[PDB]
Amino acid sequence: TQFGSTLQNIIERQDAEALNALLQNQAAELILTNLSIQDKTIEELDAE
Amino acid sequence: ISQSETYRRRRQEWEIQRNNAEAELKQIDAQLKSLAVRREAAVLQKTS
Repeated sequence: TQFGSTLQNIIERQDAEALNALLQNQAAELILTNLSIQDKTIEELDAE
Repeated sequence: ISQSETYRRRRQEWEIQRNNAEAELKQIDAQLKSLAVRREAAVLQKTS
């Protein structure tokens, strides 16, 4: 039963880590999109 | 001579006014361009 609860904690952590990895990966995707937006924002000011 | 000059002066006013309209036609066009850029940025926002 102790190996059991130990394994259970390992699994829950294994998944929690996968989640943080997923979230940081996603954050990068949004930053890149936002950079394209800022570039267009500058072009707009140049057009002004 | 006075009447001939009268016509020249009248024309000069028209010249200034067509030039005013002409300038507006270039500024407005530039405004359409900065608007087009803005629209593209707005599209990128849809993308994000």
